[PDB]
Amino acid sequence: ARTVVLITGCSSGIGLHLAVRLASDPSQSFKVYATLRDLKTQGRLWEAARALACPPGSLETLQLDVRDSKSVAAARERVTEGRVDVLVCNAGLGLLGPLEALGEDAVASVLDVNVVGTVRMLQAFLPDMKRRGSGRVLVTGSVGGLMGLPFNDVYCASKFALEGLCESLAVLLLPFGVHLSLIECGPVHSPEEVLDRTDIHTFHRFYQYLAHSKQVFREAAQNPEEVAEVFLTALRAPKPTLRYFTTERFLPLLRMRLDDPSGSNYVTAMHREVFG
Amino acid sequence: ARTVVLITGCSSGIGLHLAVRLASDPSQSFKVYATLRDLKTQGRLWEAARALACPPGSLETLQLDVRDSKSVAAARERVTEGRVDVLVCNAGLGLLGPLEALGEDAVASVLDVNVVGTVRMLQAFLPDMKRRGSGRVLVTGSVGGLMGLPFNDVYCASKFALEGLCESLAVLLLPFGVHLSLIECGPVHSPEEVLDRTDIHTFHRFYQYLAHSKQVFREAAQNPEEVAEVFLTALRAPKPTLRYFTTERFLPLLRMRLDDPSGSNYVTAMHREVFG
Ligand SMILES: C[C@]12CC[C@H]3[C@@H](CC=C4C[C@@H](O)CC[C@@]43C)[C@@H]1CC[C@@H]2O
Ligand SMILES: C[C@]12CC[C@H]3[C@@H](CC=C4C[C@@H](O)CC[C@@]43C)[C@@H]1CC[C@@H]2O
Repeated sequence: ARTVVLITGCSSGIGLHLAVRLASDPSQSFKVYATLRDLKTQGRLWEAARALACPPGSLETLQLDVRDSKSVAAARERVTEGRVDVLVCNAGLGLLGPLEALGEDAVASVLDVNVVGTVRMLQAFLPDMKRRGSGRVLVTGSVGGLMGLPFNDVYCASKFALEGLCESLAVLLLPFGVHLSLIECGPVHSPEEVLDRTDIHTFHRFYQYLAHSKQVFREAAQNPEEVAEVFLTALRAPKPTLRYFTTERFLPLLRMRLDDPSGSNYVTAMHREVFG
Repeated sequence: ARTVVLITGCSSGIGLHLAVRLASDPSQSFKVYATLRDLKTQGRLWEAARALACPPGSLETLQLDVRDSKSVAAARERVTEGRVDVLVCNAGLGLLGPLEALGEDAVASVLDVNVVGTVRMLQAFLPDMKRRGSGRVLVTGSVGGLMGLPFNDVYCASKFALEGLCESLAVLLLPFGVHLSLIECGPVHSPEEVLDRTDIHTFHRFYQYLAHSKQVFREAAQNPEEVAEVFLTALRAPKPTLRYFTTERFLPLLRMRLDDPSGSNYVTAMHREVFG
């Protein structure tokens, strides 16, 4: 009767703010399964549920570790209503660093959670929406998935993954009535050891990089309430595009990339942009 | 004295054709470590070495499984010359199929080999080139890494990975004197069970898809000798761009993607292109 939305990565951030945005929706039109990797981190989801008075039962938490498709099954399974109208693949790890300084493990995890996690979700939830010929899938994307960001190699590698993965799928899903969208956000409100794992020139660059992106964060970070609302623009659109941008800020920079397919104007721009 | 080139995925295909292209180079200017996942599949590399008369010692095979960074170390280690001038990350798995029909394992492997493999390589080989301020890294890319291809979701997911990964890196490597390039190729010279793992409409689409791409392959596949030669255009360029295209064929289609950042013109085009 109500629209059933299942969302991953709800402990904090986009997923949190979105989950309680949907649950407290005044029309009371949404049933929200907020998922989290561990139930113990559900403190902020509930505090924030209370504060926006979500009615009882507009909001349920499940454990869902996307690294593990037996968790994925056990949570599809807890879906009382036996369907999911709206699936929001939000779970995401970042990773910041000189590439030599990253552990092989962390690199593996970021791709497992971000890319393979999302693959597991879809495999679990797609087939049901496909039969039924209705379903909305929304995927938190990033500007890092649209253009390469120094020191965010693997992060970007995993964000691009999702562009390609979603692009491919969408060309197949066109006339199924099943709708997929990426929601592209820009930013959103120990040194010694990195020094161990690399040279001094890189490290100095890393420092330069962080001081730069401190600035952009302060001057350009959005409210997740502003971000969150872009997913309901998408989930209510009668004919949704494959892609939504939370901001136009990075559109001039993306275009430069898009008009120089050799990649190297964009390489120049982004270099001066971050190392002055 | 000679230029030392190390190349992964040499059993067949691009890596093979390239390895013996470099080794038989008439000027005799290259020393080629051809790597393969298993030494037992080295038959075609050698047959083809003989046929292009590579001199003795212009060509050496090592075992290099990129899923495993102890193999990676043990093969850096077999580099007699103690340096690598030119590193070519060529290893690649494809995966074709309805996404529900792929095993979670295969999905994991494709990303491990294609994306994480390449991450391992760089971590092993980058730092040395960075100190030295010289080094050429070349990465076999694909058109699947530039635009989403139905039924190649994970393939694409892994090819986009590499765009982002290489893009990020290149913005950092600009003034190190270390050069990274992607080499973008287009194509290059059991039903029952897929039917088990999915619906009938998808399967019919898969059939439509394969019949289409049969055609494009026949009408558009390049010689790997034509492809192979594009890597030496890159490895000899005094100032290399981040990206080389083996063909212009798919450039009109990429532009449409690039001028419609909502993704959805491209979604329309590629749909009519493959399902008529
Ligand atoms: C790289 C920049 C700083 C870091 C920024 C980036 C824009 C987008 C993101 C993604 C977000 O996850 C955190 C900030 C981060 C990583 C910026 C674009 C221009 C600026 O130089
Ligand atoms: C999707 C298409 C058929 C399959 C083609 C693709 C172009 C590039 C590739 C990558 C290559 O690995 C195999 C063929 C494959 C996968 C084509 C672009 C137009 C055509 O419809």
